Amino acid sequence: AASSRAQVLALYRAMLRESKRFSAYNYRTYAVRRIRDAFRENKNVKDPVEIQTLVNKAKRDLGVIRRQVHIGQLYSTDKLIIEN
Amino acid sequence: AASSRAQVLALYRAMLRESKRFSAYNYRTYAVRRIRDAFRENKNVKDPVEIQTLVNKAKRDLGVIRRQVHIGQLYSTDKLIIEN
Amino acid sequence: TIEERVKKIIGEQLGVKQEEVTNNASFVEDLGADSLDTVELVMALEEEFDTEIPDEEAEKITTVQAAIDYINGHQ
Amino acid sequence: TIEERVKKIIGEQLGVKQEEVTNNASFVEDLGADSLDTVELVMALEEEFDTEIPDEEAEKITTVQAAIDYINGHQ
Amino acid sequence: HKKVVDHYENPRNVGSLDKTSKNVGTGLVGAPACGDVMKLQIQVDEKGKIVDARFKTFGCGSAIASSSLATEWVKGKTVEEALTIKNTDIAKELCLPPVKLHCSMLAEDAIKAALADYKLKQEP
Amino acid sequence: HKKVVDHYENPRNVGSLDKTSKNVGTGLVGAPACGDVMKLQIQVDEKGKIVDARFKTFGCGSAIASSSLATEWVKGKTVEEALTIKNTDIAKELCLPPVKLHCSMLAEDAIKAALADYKLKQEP
Amino acid sequence: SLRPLYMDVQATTPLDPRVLDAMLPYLINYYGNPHSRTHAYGWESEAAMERARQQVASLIGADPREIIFTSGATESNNIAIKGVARFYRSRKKHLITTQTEHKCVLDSCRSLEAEGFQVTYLPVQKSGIIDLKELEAAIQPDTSLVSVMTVNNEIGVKQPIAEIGRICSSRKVYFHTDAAQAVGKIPLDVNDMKIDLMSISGHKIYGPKGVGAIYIRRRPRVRVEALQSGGGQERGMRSGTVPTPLVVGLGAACEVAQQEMEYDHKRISKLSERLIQNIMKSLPDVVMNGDPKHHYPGCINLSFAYVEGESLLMALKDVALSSGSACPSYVLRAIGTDEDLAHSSIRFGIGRFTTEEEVDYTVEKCIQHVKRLREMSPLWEMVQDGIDLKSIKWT
Amino acid sequence: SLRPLYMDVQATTPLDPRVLDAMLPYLINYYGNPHSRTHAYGWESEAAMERARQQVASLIGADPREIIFTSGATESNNIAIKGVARFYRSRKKHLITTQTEHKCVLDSCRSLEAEGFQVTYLPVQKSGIIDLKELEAAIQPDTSLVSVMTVNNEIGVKQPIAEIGRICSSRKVYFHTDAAQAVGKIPLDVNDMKIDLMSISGHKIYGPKGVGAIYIRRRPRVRVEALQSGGGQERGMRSGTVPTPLVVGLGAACEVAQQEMEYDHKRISKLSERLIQNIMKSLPDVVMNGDPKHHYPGCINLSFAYVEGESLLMALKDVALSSGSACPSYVLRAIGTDEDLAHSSIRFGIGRFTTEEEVDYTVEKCIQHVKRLREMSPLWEMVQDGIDLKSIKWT
Ligand SMILES: *P(=O)(O)OCC(C)(C)[C@@H](O)C(=O)NCCC(=O)NCCSC(=O)CCCCCCCCCCC
Ligand SMILES: *P(=O)(O)OCC(C)(C)[C@@H](O)C(=O)NCCC(=O)NCCSC(=O)CCCCCCCCCCC
Ligand SMILES: O=C(O)CN(CCN(CC(=O)O)CC(=O)O)CC(=O)O
Ligand SMILES: O=C(O)CN(CCN(CC(=O)O)CC(=O)O)CC(=O)O
Ligand SMILES: *Cc1c(COP(=O)(O)O)cnc(C)c1O
Ligand SMILES: *Cc1c(COP(=O)(O)O)cnc(C)c1O
Repeated sequence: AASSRAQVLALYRAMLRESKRFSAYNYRTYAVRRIRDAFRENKNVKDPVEIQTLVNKAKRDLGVIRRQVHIGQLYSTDKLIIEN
Repeated sequence: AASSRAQVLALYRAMLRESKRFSAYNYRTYAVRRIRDAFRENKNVKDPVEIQTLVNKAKRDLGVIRRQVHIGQLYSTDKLIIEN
Repeated sequence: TIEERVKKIIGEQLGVKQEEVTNNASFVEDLGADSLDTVELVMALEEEFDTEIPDEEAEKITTVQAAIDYINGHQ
Repeated sequence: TIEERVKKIIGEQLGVKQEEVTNNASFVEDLGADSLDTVELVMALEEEFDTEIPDEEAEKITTVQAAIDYINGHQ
Repeated sequence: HKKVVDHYENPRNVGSLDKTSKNVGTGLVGAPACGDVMKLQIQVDEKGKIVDARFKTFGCGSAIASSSLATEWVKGKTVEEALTIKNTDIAKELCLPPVKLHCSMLAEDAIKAALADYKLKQEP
Repeated sequence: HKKVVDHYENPRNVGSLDKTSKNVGTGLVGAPACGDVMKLQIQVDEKGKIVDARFKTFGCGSAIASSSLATEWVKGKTVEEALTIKNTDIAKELCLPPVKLHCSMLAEDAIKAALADYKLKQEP
Repeated sequence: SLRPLYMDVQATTPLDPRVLDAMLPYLINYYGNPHSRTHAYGWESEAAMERARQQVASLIGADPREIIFTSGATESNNIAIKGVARFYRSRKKHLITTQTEHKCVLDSCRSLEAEGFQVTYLPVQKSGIIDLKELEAAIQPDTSLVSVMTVNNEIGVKQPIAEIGRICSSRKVYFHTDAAQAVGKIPLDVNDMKIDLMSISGHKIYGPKGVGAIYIRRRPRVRVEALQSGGGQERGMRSGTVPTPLVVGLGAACEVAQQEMEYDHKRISKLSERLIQNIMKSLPDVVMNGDPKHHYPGCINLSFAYVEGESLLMALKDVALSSGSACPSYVLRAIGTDEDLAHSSIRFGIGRFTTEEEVDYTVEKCIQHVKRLREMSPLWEMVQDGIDLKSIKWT
Repeated sequence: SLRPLYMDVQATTPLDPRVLDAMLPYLINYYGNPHSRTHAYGWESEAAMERARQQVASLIGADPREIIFTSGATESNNIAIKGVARFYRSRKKHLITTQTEHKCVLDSCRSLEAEGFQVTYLPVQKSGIIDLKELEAAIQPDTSLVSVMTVNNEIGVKQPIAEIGRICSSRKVYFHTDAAQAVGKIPLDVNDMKIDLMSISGHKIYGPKGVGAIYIRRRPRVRVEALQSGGGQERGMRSGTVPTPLVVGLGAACEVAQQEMEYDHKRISKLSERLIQNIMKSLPDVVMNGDPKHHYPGCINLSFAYVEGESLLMALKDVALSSGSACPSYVLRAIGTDEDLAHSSIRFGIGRFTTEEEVDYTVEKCIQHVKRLREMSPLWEMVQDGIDLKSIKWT
């Protein structure tokens, strides 16, 4: 059986690392902040089937992040004034 | 000054090679056929400014092909019945 | 069947009967091919033999024997 | 200024005063960090020093001195 | 649905029987203008049991499947048992939507037509 | 447009002059309800030449730029020459769209207001 | 499982990759409201809007001020037909259209008939083409509008648009054409054709779904009563937020179509002749619906006697097609098709991305399965036995 | 050059990346017409349509059969207000709405006033909230519909929707709410709130532009006269081709919003309190338009006395904002704002992707440039000299 803890921590790192590659400032800051807040908010879940539901949802969102980061790089634009 | 002939032949190869990477059958067959037909149709143009206009248009479409091939790979689907 | 599948590819590409595709024949001067046909010819050989022919090699493949030689020397 | 910027990073990440960030201190047992903080800590050190810390190395960076040692041994 | 398409991709009992037989009953129902014509023929032995049946249908897949299923179902039943075959049974077996229930109704009409053409010949 | 925004990002002649001076003419035009109030003050020497000018404007950027440009333009002209400054000149210099031509009209109204307040003091 | 061939472009088209590429920046970074006048997200969004307006106008020979963006050709048809009839209702109450129009044009007309308007639904000939002289005789002193589609969505026939324009122009009647199936496929010029209003759909020309346009002539000024009230966007003629990504796609599709229409027509015509000839040379009792002398080759409507159309579509399980489709058949009834033969009609669609291999596959499978369905058909069996079907008491 | 911060989400929102990801398969490979009933391109397109319908319905507590797709909240508002008034015109001729509604609701009502309907435009209090007891007194025996928006697009005030529902329900009057600025941001339940009709806009909730929905209650059945005639799509209530990619995006946006609304509200509220408090503690004569006790925190409308709003927006050259915007100000006039102060109002928008760094930047620049504009302002100079502005003969 797969380890839920090993999965969650590996998903946590991969999700943060990928979100940091967003070109757009508003998507990048949101994703990094949302992942950090969501993993922390669900830290004390005990129901093993609730955790697997969350894990699968994270794996799906990691695919969303990976695809949207790439298309955001293909169609990029200048940074905002506050990134100077 | 850049060579128009060296540019056109290098663009011809790169455009065909990239179009062959389309996952979707209808985009792949169309692009390969359209590039082959367009370069042949414009073969006997003599006006150097008309050629540069065509060359620039090809360079722009090569960027379109490159981007659309990639997003077609991110969001691919099964082949059609006739590719079996 | 043999590596002389090169001949068949040159034939279909340039619209030339297999009898006229001789070893010493050049695509442009003997088989009526232009620089657009030859680009497609190199790519056709690339797809047929699962090989990658870079620009500095494709420029040397101007005759039928040259095409047979390059393919035979690249598995 | 010196490579002891590691200490400053651990401080901001775990919300601990720089006086309590000692060399022999461990993130979990001495600075109240969990497994989510440590993931962020490793990434923070990765961004600070322009280095790539793989999983088998990040698992060994559990104390402050271990973090200073890994960074000093990787330019 | 797979149940309906199966009756075309794997046809069964498609054909014709001898209309001139005293043991063959032919039912022809529908109209070409209505997009649905059903020909159903049954063969009865001398004990009253349908021993064979054939069909030909001009119509949509649901009509093809309705009359194809009816042609299967009459086989092995007697003339009296086949009268009890209801359009609701055909529709349930094929999972027909409400917009295709008329196909089951015409399939039932085809059975009773052929059954009546048979019983008309058995008068003397 | 860059020409209009320049008058805010690089302000000039923003301020006030002494209303009690016999050589200072003050023009206050517009209304706060209309979103556009223009205060334009000029300083004339004893030879009739405007030697200085100040302005303050409550309004959009086109109004700010219109009265700012008018305050520049009156400097160095005489009282008689400044009357010939037309709203069409202000609008052309600033490339104003038709929905902002009222700003040039009020800027012209401000010049003539201050010029009239000056000429009223020169009666004795 | 492997996916079927797409041969249904009259229902909708795939996005041209050039169109998707043009839209994507406005789906990622340039997401501003084109009506936001105070910042750069608005300025760049508005500039892309107006750039698209010019692209649409160039294709049909219009002035960009005459292009209004809509949500599709359905809404454009409503704006043209209902907007014109309502604006002139105090002086004109009669409208003219054809019996083969798209259902949105017909139901808009039935809607106006219940509002007190008189509508003449012109018949077509067996060819599917209106009789120009019947149109002239139908025009009354209180006729407000004539509406005739450029290309029919079901059988692909081309109506004589330019000749209808001359009739309407010379009588001071407004002329609207539903060009949804024609824009970018055949030449269109509003001035040469004397068009006053035109409906355009984006997803019939390899642009995105959910966008269209209406051309409204400005000289001489054509007046239209607006139907969608709101903030006055699109010169008060179509209120609501102009969807910048969608209109950018429409403009890109119009520019691509302007560049590709000649090449597409040559390729599609050759493919269309091949599909029709190879089917008819191998199958008896195949009839094409609509006159081939006045026909867009990409819309082929054939009837296969003694075979019901839906069963044929089911039998062609790996080809995406339609039968009696609105992008029974009132169009087929209108060209005088027999009712039984109307149940036997299939629409083949060939487009910019269709290949010769797809046509040949479709032709082979169609030949194969018409024969199979005929062997299952009682009407075919009766005809094979020398029985006249028009002599049987059915029902 | 570097791009300005986006603080204008009430005008439109960026696409949530999850929404774009969900749409893209329907822009590349699944391009079928959802109304094509005979092939897999249609089947899969229809399944995505109905999946989106359920997502929209789950967010507002409706049955999917009660969700109709439209091109935006503008069209939904037209369908609700014009469709209801026209259906019951033979028995009811009176409609009720507010003076602060979106311009599309107001112009639809002015359109109906010219069609012979009687419209009561209810006033609001200084808070921007209607008086529930004035609404009850306004209801006449022939009142057909009451329409009150859930959240105001200009000042963000929340109307008492559930209490309005109880009034309308208990009098057998239909209740429509324009919820464009509320869906996915505050809790919505059609049953608990007794809503009969609701307008939804996709691009106000991080979905694509050019799509929306109207909820129409089915029990008890609410009847609506259709305005867009056509093939009868969407149960005959909104004809035209349902744009599958756009409705897929709307459903995805509704599902994301249902999951994120609580988290977003906590984050946006904290950011909104920070923007208001840090501006007001550093600038005198700053007034917030609308009662903070009944207010969506993401829409902040402040007035800066003695400074004209457009100049302030120009001065904030690196922040995208608006002033007196419709997503002078009739909304500000309606809450009794002084005319001069109405020219001094700015709308700040904070959304799902706004950062604390952006708020702090916006606050600093706003403080900086209000001071500069006041030093250029003659009204500020007069007040500094102890002059009462309400005693000057202007014009
Ligand atoms: P070779 O026989 O030695 O010479 C070949 C050339 C063409 C170099 C020679 O004939 C020549 O010099 N001709 C002069 C005129 C000329 O250069 N014509 C070619 C100009 S480039 C061109 O035609 C661009 C066509 C672009 C087609 C893009 C289609 C993409 C579609 C996208 C789909 C998603
Ligand atoms: P560590 O202190 O040793 O342990 C940490 C963990 C979480 C492993 C430990 O506390 C534990 O085992 N908890 C049990 C409950 C649990 O596993 N919770 C986490 C489940 S995973 C989760 O919450 C997914 C959240 C997904 C957020 C995605 C946001 C993406 C948005 C996209 C934007 C474009
Ligand atoms: O918050 C984050 O982790 C994402 N960004 C935040 C934005 N950066 C600017 C930039 O990355 O260009 C910080 C800033 O806003 O100055 C930093 C990164 O990881 O790249
Ligand atoms: O025409 C082409 O060059 C593109 N395709 C045509 C499609 N192929 C099938 C496939 O590539 O899967 C040939 C076919 O249709 O059988 C071949 C390729 O280059 O990959
Ligand atoms: C597609 C079609 C329409 C409807 O256009 P939409 O963009 O789907 O609203 C109108 N007329 C014809 C001929 C059509 O084919
Ligand atoms: C945006 C808006 C509308 C219009 O919605 P669209 O989708 O742009 O048509 C209607 N009402 C309110 C309150 C809005 O903010």
